[PDB]
This record gives sequence, C-alpha cells and structure tokens, in this order.
Amino acid sequence: MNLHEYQAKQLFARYGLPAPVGYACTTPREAEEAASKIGAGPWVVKCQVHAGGRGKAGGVKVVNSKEDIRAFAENWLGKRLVTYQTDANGQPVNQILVEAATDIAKELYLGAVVDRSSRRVVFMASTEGGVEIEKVAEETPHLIHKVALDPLTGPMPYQGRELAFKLGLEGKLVQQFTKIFMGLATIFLERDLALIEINPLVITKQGDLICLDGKLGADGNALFRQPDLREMRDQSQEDPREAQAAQWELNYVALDGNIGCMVNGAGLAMGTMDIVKLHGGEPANFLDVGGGATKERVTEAFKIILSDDKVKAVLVNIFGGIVRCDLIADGIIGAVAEVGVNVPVVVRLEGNNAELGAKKLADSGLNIIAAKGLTDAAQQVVAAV
Amino acid sequence: MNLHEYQAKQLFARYGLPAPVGYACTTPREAEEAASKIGAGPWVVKCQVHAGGRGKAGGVKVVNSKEDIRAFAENWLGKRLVTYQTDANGQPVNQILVEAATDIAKELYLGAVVDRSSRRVVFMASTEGGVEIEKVAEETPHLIHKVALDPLTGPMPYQGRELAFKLGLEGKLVQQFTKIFMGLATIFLERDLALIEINPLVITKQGDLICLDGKLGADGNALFRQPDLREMRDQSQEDPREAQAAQWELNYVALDGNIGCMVNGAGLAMGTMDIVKLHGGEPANFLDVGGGATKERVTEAFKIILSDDKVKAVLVNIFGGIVRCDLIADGIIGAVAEVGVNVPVVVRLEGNNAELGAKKLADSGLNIIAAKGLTDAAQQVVAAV
Amino acid sequence: SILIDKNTKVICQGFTGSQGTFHSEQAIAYGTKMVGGVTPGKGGTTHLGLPVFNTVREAVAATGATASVIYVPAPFCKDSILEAIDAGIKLIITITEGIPTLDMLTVKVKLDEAGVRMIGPNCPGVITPGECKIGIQPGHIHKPGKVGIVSRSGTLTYEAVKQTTDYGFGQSTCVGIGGDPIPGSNFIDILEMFEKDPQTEAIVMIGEIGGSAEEEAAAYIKEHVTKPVVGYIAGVTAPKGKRMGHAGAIIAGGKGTADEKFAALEAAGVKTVRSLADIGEALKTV
Amino acid sequence: SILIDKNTKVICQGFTGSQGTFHSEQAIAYGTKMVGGVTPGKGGTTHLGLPVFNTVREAVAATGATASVIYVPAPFCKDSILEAIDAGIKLIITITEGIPTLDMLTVKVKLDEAGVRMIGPNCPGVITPGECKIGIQPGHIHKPGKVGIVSRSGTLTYEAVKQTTDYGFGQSTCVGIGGDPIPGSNFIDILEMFEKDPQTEAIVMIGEIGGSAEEEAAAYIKEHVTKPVVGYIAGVTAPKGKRMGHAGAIIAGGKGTADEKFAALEAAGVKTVRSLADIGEALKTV
Ligand SMILES: CC(C)(COP(=O)(O)OP(=O)(O)OC[C@H]1O[C@@H](n2cnc3c(N)ncnc32)[C@H](O)[C@@H]1OP(=O)(O)O)[C@@H](O)C(=O)NCCC(=O)NCCS
Ligand SMILES: CC(C)(COP(=O)(O)OP(=O)(O)OC[C@H]1O[C@@H](n2cnc3c(N)ncnc32)[C@H](O)[C@@H]1OP(=O)(O)O)[C@@H](O)C(=O)NCCC(=O)NCCS
Repeated sequence: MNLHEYQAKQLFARYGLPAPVGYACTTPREAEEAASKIGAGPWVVKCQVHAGGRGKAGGVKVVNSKEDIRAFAENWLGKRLVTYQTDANGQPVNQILVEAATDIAKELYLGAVVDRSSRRVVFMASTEGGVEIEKVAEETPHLIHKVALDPLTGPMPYQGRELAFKLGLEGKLVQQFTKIFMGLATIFLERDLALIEINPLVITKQGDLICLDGKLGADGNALFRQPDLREMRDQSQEDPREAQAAQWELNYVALDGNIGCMVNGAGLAMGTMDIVKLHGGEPANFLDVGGGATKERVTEAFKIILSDDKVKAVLVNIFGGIVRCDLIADGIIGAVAEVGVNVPVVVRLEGNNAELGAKKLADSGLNIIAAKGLTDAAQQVVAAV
Repeated sequence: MNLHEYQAKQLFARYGLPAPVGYACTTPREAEEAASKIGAGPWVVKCQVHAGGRGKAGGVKVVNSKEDIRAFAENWLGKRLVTYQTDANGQPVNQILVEAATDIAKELYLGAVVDRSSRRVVFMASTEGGVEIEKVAEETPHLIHKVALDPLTGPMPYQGRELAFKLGLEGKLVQQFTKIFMGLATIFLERDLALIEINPLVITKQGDLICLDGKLGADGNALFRQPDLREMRDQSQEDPREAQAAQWELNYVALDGNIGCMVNGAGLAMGTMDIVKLHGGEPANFLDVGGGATKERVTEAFKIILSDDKVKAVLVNIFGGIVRCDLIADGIIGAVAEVGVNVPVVVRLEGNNAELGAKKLADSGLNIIAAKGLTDAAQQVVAAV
Repeated sequence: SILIDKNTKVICQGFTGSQGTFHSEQAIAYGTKMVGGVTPGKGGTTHLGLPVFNTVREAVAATGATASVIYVPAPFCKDSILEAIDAGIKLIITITEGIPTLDMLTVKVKLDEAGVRMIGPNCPGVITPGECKIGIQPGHIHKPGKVGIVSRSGTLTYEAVKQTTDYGFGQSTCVGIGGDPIPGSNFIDILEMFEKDPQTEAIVMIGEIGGSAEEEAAAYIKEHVTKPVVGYIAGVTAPKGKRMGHAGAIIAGGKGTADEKFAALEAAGVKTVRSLADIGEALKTV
Repeated sequence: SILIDKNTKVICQGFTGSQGTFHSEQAIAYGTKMVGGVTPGKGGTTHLGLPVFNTVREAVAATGATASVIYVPAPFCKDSILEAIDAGIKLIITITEGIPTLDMLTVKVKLDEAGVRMIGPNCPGVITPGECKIGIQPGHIHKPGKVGIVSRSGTLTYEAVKQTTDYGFGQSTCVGIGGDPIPGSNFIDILEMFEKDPQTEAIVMIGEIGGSAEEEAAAYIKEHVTKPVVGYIAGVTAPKGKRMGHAGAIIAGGKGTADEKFAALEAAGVKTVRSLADIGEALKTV
C-alpha cells in the first residue's frame, strides 16, 4: 500500500531525516494559519494524492501570501486531481501540505526497491534529480549507482559513503548523505516497505541535504505486523470496488471493456482475459474468485463486475475448486435472478459435474450460455457482445 | 565486565522478563523500609558482590521481620564477603538486595555464552537448576540442551520451543519459556554481552517462570557503544591496581609469588612467568607493558608490582618495541632510583642497542643484573630470591 | 520425474489445521507416503492415523522424512521454514500465501547456503502423476507421461495438465513455483532438472507478468536445454502498475510485460503459444 | 612460503593514521609492494609517495591490489573489513585490537561465505622473510629459511623467530593469527598451508590459554600433517578465570588450560617444548 507525502515526511522525522517544516491541512482556515507557524514565506502548497505528476497538473505551487494559500486550499479541497498517473477521475484531494519553500542548489535522486533479479533490497542514487528515474535508466543508465543491502549484515556506512562519492559529494555532505542512507535502509527494513523514492533529495543553497519529496510504498503482506502503518491507509485514494471485493475474498481490478470475466485463479483470470482479447473481445476487468464459488460469493462478484455500466456480457470461467460444478451452476443461476443480470453470461465449467452443471444452466431458461470448452466460451461472449 | 545481580534484574525488567519484586539498598534504614514496599514477608535479603557462592558464605538469607532485615544490612554493609570464587579478601558489599520470597516448584538452568569452538552465541538449558553448570556438564552432560543463534536470522521462536520441550515443559509454560528465550537472546545481542546465567530459572508453585538469580557479563570491547552499561561498572569489586595499571596502558593481574615480571606482550609475559616457574621461581603477577617502555611508563609499572609486599626480586624482560634498548635501560635505572626499588632487578633486553643497554645497567652501580639471555635471566632472579 | 516419487516420505507442518487436514487426507488417498506431521503443542497425538510431533526434529528422527509440506499462516511461516531446514529436511513445499517479501528474502539466502530446496511459497505444490502428490491440485486430471510443467500459477497449470492428458501425453512431474516475488526456486532451477530427466521429453513453461525470470530462463534454455519447450505467458492485457491477484504479478517500472517475455522466449527458440488453449496442439507438433 | 610473497601488491586501509603511516613506511623499506591506501575523505592525495583513495573499490580498480592491511580503530573495523571484502580483496590482515567479539562473529561468517582470507584481528601480521612484510614485526630478526611459525601472540613469535635464525634455520613464512576469541583464521587453516608448502620443512606452533583450537589442531595434525611440528603453549601459570592481557586469553569454565593443550599436542605426536628457550634446540633435533 501507498503512503501520502505528508505521511512519509512524518516518518522521516521520526527517524531524524531532514524534510522541510510543513503542516498537513484539511480546511483552508488551517492552510492559511500554517503560513505564520512556518514563517516568512514564500511557501509551497501541495495537493496530497497518492499519484505522481501533481506538479504538472497544477497540484503544487509556490505562493506569496496567506491569501494565495486560502485560495489554493479552496480550489482543491474536495476536488479530484487528475495526474498522468491517475485515471480519468484522478484522486480526491482531502488534504493540502503547506511547507517552507526551499533554497535549491542541486537536485539528486535517492531510491530503494526489492530487486527480484538479485533478491536484494537495492538503493539507487543519481545526479539527475527532478526526473522520472525510468527515463534516466533507459536514457543514461550510467548516471545511476546502486548498492544492495546484505541480509546477514544490514546496511553499512561504506555503502553510504560509496554512493556519496559516486555522486561527487564531498565533506560534511558525504557524511550527511551517509546518515540519510543509513536511516532509510533502517526504515525500509523495520517497516517492511517495498519502495522508497526521495526525488528530489536536494543540496540547499546553504549546503545541507534535505528530502524535498517522499514517496513510500509499504508491503501489504506485512501489515499484520505494522499496526501504525495499518492505520495510515487512505482508502479514498483506491477504487472502492477493490476494497469491496477484498472483503469477500475476491481480487478485482477494473478496466475499459464491454466483457466481464469472473475466474478462479489470478493466472487463469489473466489467461482468460487474454483469450477473450485474442478473439476480438475487450475485457472490462480482472476478477479472481478467492474463496470457493459459493452462491453468496458468486453473487457479490456479479455486483462488483456489473457496477461498471459499459459491461455487455459476462464470461464466467471456472476450472476446479472446492465446490462441485453443479453447485456453482446453481449459484450462478441464482445470482442472475436475484442480482438481476440483464446481460448474457457465457459459462465454462470444468471439473466435477461439469457436464451435469452445464445442463442445469442450459435448462434454466435464463440467458446463460454453457460453452463447450474455453475457446468456444471465448468466441461466444465476443459474439454475444 | 561484570554486572551486579540487582543490575541484571533491572535490565530484565526493561525487557519485560520476570524477576521478583525487590529493592537495592545502601543503608539499613532503606533495607528495613523495603519490607513494607514489597509486602508481607517473608523476604530474601542478598549481598550484592560480583562473585558466586554467596549463599554458602552467608550472604543470602530468608528472613521473617523487618528487624532481621536491619540486622543483616548492619552485619554486612561495608564488610567484605569472601566466597569460594572471590579471593582471600572477598569483595566489598556496599549494597543489599531485598526481594519478595519465591514459591519454588521447580529449578531450571538457562544460560548463554559465545562458543569459540562453533563461533556462535549458544544458549544451554537444563533441568538441574541450583547447581554449578560446570559440575553438570562433566557429570551429566546429557542433561544439557543447546541451541545456537544464527547470525543471518537472529534468535527464532522454534529454538525456544525446541528447548521448552526438551525440558519437558508443556502448555503456557512452553510459550512463557519461549518469550524468555527470545528476550535474553535479544538483550545478549543488543547490549554486546559475553555471558548470561539465570540459575535458577524457577517454575513457581503457581505455574509461572521467574528468573530468580541473574548473572551478566558484558564484553569490555563494546563499551564504546554501550554508554548505559559503561555507567554500571563497580570498580570496587575489582583489584584497584588493575584499573590503575590500565590508565597507563599496562595489563596487571596479581598473584601469590615473590618474583615480579614486567614484560612487553601478553604471550611473552605468560611465557616468561612460566620460564621463571619452571626454574624454581614463583611469579607474583602478570604485567604486560602496553605503551612503549618509556621512563614514566616503566616507573608506574614499578609502583604497581612493588605495591605487593611479598615481592622479592623483579624480572624485567623486553624483546623489541618502539624504544631503543638503551633508552629503556635508562628508564629502568631511573625508575629504580626514583621509585626506590630495594629489590634486585634482573633485566633481559633484546633488540636494538641491547648490548649497549645492558652495559649502562651493569655500570650503574645499582642492584640491577643484566642477563645474558632469557634462560640465564630466569635463573638469576630465581637465584636472587 | 523430478523432485518427488513413490518413495519420498513426507511430513506436514500445520497438520492439524484446516488446510493441513484437508489436503493431507487427499495425499494419503493418492498414495502419497505421508509418514506424520507437526503442530507445536499437539505432539503425542495422532491425526489421520499418522503420529503428530512437537518439533520438526522430533518428527524427522522418528520417521526418516526428507520432505515437508507447510500449511502454517503467513505470520509464522519464516519460523517454520527455518525450523524445517534446521532439522534436516531437504525438500520444503510451502503452500502459504501472504508471506512478507522481506521474510522470503532472508529465508532464500538461508535455503541456498544450506542446500535445501523450497518449492513456493504461494504455490499449488508438486505432483509426480502416478507416485506422489503434495499440494492442492486435483489429481484426477493427471496421467503418468512425458511432459514436465513448471508454472508461476496454480489453476493455469490445470489447463495444461488437462490438455497434455487429453492429447495422450500425460506428465512426468508438474511443478508450481508460486506467484510471489521471491520464490525459493525459479524456472532455471527447475528446467535444469527436467533437462536431466529421462522421463521428460518436452517441457511446458507457463509464466505471467512481472519480474524477469522468464527472460532469465529464455537465456538459459538457449544455452542449456535440449528438449523442446512450449511456453505460454498470462498477462498481455494487464494494466501497468497493478498487482494482478498474485503478489508478484505487477509490471513494475514499465518492465516485465507479457509481450517482452514471449519475445524473449521466441529467440531462445521456444514454441510460444499465444492462446492457452493450444498447449496441447503445439506439443503435438513437437 | 605461504600467503604473501615478493609479488603480492598490498593497499592499507587507515593509511594516513599514526600506525598506518608508521608501519607502512617500514613495509616500504622492507621492499613490500605497497601500491597505495585508503582513508575516506582523503582520496586524491598521495601519502608516502603512494596514491590515497576514497573507497577500497577505487583503490582496487586503480592498483590491482589483492591484499589489504587494516589499521582502523575498533569502532569502525567491521565496516572496513566488510568494505574490503565487498571490493574484491582476497587477503585481509587486520592489526586492530579491541574489536567487539560479536562484530567478529558476523564478519567471520561473511569471510567464509565469500572465500576471503583474514589474518587477525589483534595480530602482528604476516612476513615471508625475504619478500614481504605486512605487520608490525621487526624484520631484521628474520632470515629466509625452512621453518614456518603460527602463533596466537606477537612478541612471543619474536622469540622463536630469533632462535630459528640463530640455529641457522630461518623461516618460510611467519604467521600471527591474533589473540582474540574469534580470529578470521585458526591453526588448522594455516597448518594446511604449511603442510602443502615445499619451502616448509618443519612447523613451529605457539599457542596459549583459552579456547580449544590448539586441541582442535592437535587432532588435525595427527591425521593430516606430515612435516614435523614443535609446539609451545604459554599459560601454565595463569590464574583460572582472568583475561591475561589478550582478549581471548582466559580459562573459561575450568577449560582450555595450558596443560590440557600440551597434553593434546603430545598425543598428536608433536614435540612439545616446556621452555620457550628450547624451540631452537628441539627443531635441531627434528
Ligand atoms: C497457510 C494456510 C493454508 C493456513 O490456513 P488454515 O489451515 O485455514 O489455518 P489454521 O489456523 O486452520 O491452521 C494452521 C495450523 O498451523 C498451526 N501452526 C502455527 N504455527 C505453526 C508452526 N510454527 N509449526 C507448525 N504448525 C504451526 C496452527 O496451530 C494451526 O493448527 P491448529 O489449529 O491445530 O492449532 C492459509 O494461511 C493460506 O495460506 N491460505 C492460502 C493458501 C493458498 O492460496 N495457496 C496458494 C496455492 S496456489
Ligand atoms: C588500529 C589502531 C592501530 C589505530 O590507531 P592510530 O593509527 O593510532 O589511529 P589514528 O586515529 O591515528 O588513525 C586511524 C585512521 O583510520 C582512519 N579511518 C577511520 N575509519 C576508517 C575507514 N573505515 N576506512 C579507512 N580509514 C578509516 C582515520 O580517519 C585515521 O586516519 P586519519 O587520521 O588520516 O583521519 C589502534 O586502534 C590499535 O588497534 N592499536 C593496537 C594495535 C595492536 O596492538 N595490534 C596487535 C598487534 S600484536
């Protein structure tokens, strides 16, 4: 899960890492009172959404008076900000960050991720700050230095000086960078994060390092042991259907398509949408039935999928499970009548009572088509639509 | 360095491990006021010295009234307690520990040390509590189970349950023992200890685990990074000459002998006392000159050695160094006159200007004998004495 | 066949739990040589006829098992993997989904240093059709035969199992490597086994978005694999940036897409199939 | 000769410090091939004529050194050992005394996994009389020759060096393994080298109280060492329970006494000498 900027900053503070003085605000009254708690301006006001590309979208400005603070806060609180990394709807801005403006001499890039290829946490540094690191890799991949935490020893200072030097830093800044490398590596490990991106990490006109932006990603699987982090999640930043799906043990991700897929297995669900794409269809979502296809679970799944209104037909595709192919066909037949699906449903069952189940479906009289195999099932919906 | 019991107990508390409620006291007034802060008696009063075998020496009693508290405190505060592990003088008791008496069902043994042979921290458990674990090893070595912390992973609960089971514990006590294994392993690592001995770790008549005694040893070399522990040292428990020696970069340990040895090198100092023993002498001390044999350093060394009054002759033996064999002979000749040594000194110099130096010594007129080799040097002092 | 066989004696860590009980009853049915199991606290009892021990070492000294299947919830997984390794088990098969990636990071390093093999976590397990089933797969679809399958997904494996059975090929050993980001065994550790397996005539390799192991394998195949490999990759329609059900299924950094992987498999001279429905077909052709 | 020779190119970590400067001037005098050194912050300068770098990797890419001698104070030792290993040095010689035992515990595990060799810590270092000196020993006592010495103490080594020179034998390579509780190399790693060294005709093995390595070696000698070994152990008069100057010199648990060790050396068929003065003599006899 993702953290807000202001939330990363506050963690950085708990570990003693530099960030600008700033306040997170929820009403314009708080936003303009922050001005004088911070100091003389000017000030930076920033929309707090989980997405990147806020600067470009208008969600980050430097301003000179309390009046302009109140005005930004009034113009954004409650609106949705759409950035090149958010969808068509953007994300709700329910919070503005007001911080002291910074005297930027130079901008560096400091980041860490878990490298699957090496099976290590890897910190990467570079002199090209203020730029998508993706661009820098393909473009000037030599302008990026890396180190890799050793699991037996934990982060060590030679790794931090090593990188300080590679960036051409010298003096007190080498040690300063070093302390910052030590603190982030420790936060990473101690809080089970999956990602850190400080872009830019800035050398100030006064010669100090300061993390100017902060972008954390925690690992969902460890929340069971990160209570505080558990509490920091902002649901409002997520498609509510995804969280709704997870309550009933499903795995939804929505898309732009007329065809719904309900499958049991993330690998199978992806294979299925690809098979539908491949035969001219356009899948509207990924749905992976987590718990056994019970009636009640099967029903929810219908609601979620059909919450999108571009949906034109539903392909259900179930190979196996702890529920007999005939029992599911009942649940389906049931869901359709009770949830009121008004779209054709093509259904591929495969396992125990498959054949028996496909007959209940056919006899049902509802607009449920039993496919004779997967390739058939694909062709029919694509056709249905 | 060693910790007092009451000091181990207080650490145990900081980490959430069970110990009896108790107060450390310095005046009998505090010792008898503890009675009612603890509860109804009876109570255990214990002399706080670094040494073992206090129980046997009279330094641990269970008592029934405040009056007996005051009486023990009056009988011991300021006295030296001599235990089978202390010397002829014992150690000063400047502190009494008064704790609630405990309802002992069973006594176990829980300990950890750094195993040189395996190069691992090793926890050992056993059912024979209340007994020198040394006796138990040679005697019923099978009654001792061990585990070894893995450096890559840190202590893990399967190691703690593993041992709980081996001890025949079952139920809530397995988990209780487990938590205690997890906490001690963490204290061990986090505070750079060298030794832990909980003997006995007691199962109470009420079914809980409680560390009844506690005996910690920290590693001297890490004090640079254990400030709190640095502060807990009780110098009064040590031969003051040892600490005095260390200030001037020497390594003294005193003994029962008439012959003094001043050597440069711990290996050489030991080889030298053995060579003197071997030719009928009785070495009175180990002294290892740490800094170069300067005049001022050489002098101190004389004071320390000759602080003991059974000393009959001094064998100085120096092979090498950053000080020219002739310069030392000066320092020696100097020390002798200024420190006023009234014992013959046999001196083996070996290195640069050795021959030159042995001549200054001889010509000096003082009672300083230059040996012609080590075996000679040994024979002469042994003879001198 | 690789990894397991009619002779592998297996213990279950999590034996008395729901999934542990359920799926152990099925292995037992299958003829799998379950020799017993572990649940701390319940030692001294007997479950599904097999003895239940207090610690994996106790179980191993009692039974001689060399493999273990783990059905212990995420929070205690790493401790149960580490225990197993410390007790002298050489093959671990972990079904448990939800293990924190960093727990996996360290366990993997220990696995390798100690030379113990783990299949998983988050995986359907392992079957040598005919002799051994450890896992959750439905055994009635399999048939002793000559294709070997390695997949990064469970049910997706069942599609291929069912084609190679219908086309009459059957399977030497089906292996699910799990869907997490850092599994205890990758494609390469497994391709190397199949290549050396005489019962293995062709290899089906099923992968999906995220990571770069398929690519890493594309390049090991080219240099060290002489049997024919048919490869399918699920993900082509996946959004960039979202976790697609499996924890390791995510295109991170505009990298690791379905198409890159197909494209790297082709070069290695792999028979990529763009419809999962044609795995049967393509192998017929090989 | 073992470990180092007229060809070993060496860098110094702690180069600009007091001991680093001092003892580097002497190696240089000796003919040791010091190619440069490391002090973070001082890179780009030159000290004793040699270039000074900012990180061990910088130094290694510049100079091709494969050995490093470390004169960095205890508090930062572990970080400097780990850096060296990570930069591709294969031989580390650490003089530094006062390293916390637990720091040594972990560094040793890493040393072994990475196959890098460390002599020390808390040791006089290493000399191949004639070609290479890295350490603090006074080189004028040595003489190229046929005895190899391993010791757990520095000055004690000088007694034997000086006998084997006087009796005309001289030395192949003198090795000080250090006096701490967990050194990076024990007797066994070193006896195995001498045994395989043609220039080595007999071996002098000097130890002292504490630990059990001498014993461990007594038993490896018996089985795998064919040259003659004369052994001396300092400690016989040591009190039980006190640290005798060296941090690993302490009879812990009434175990590891001088007499046990002599006694275990004898059995292995070692020529124990009970007076350090007779090492020359005994070898004459061998
Ligand atoms: C692992 C998993 C199956 C456990 O679920 P469960 O069996 O429903 O859980 P239970 O609580 O019922 O059983 C777990 C057992 O572990 C036991 N246990 C806990 N820690 C253990 C340890 N270290 N050693 C041994 N057993 C342990 C528990 O005590 C329990 O048994 P008990 O009830 O007799 O006490 C579940 O976490 C899971 O991962 N589900 C997803 C599986 C999946 O999708 N796999 C991917 C395949 S494609
Ligand atoms: C190691 C020891 C020799 C250092 O002492 P020193 O040279 O007196 O110390 P200095 O402070 O003078 O020099 C240490 C150097 O390490 C440098 N340094 C610190 N950390 C370092 C690192 N990670 N990498 C490289 N150099 C480092 C320091 O900056 C310093 O050099 P500088 O002054 O140019 O800045 C001393 O701790 C010691 O161990 N003495 C006992 C030696 C002994 O008895 N050995 C046993 C042999 S039998």
